[PDB]
Amino acid sequence: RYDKNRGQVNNLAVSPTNFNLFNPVYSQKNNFFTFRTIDYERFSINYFP
Amino acid sequence: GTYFETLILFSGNLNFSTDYPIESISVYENNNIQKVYWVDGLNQARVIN
Repeated sequence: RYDKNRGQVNNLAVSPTNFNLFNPVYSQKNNFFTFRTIDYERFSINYFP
Repeated sequence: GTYFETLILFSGNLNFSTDYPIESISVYENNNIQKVYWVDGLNQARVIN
């Protein structure tokens, strides 16, 4: 939450326009480096003559 | 060394005629994908691994 109307006694003019503005970017996961399981018996080639 | 190790890859009714002999191209992609494309002048083009 990037608005400065936090923890103030006044709280008179607050509204959805002023009170709880939100920046979603901070709720980011470890998406860049992601992995997954590999099947041993599956045949995926690795030879390129 | 002294004999041809023969295998019978198929035995059925692939419509084949003596008036339409076979012409083939065969590629080697890897140890397991070794294809042989062949065509009659009469029937559909076919593939065999």
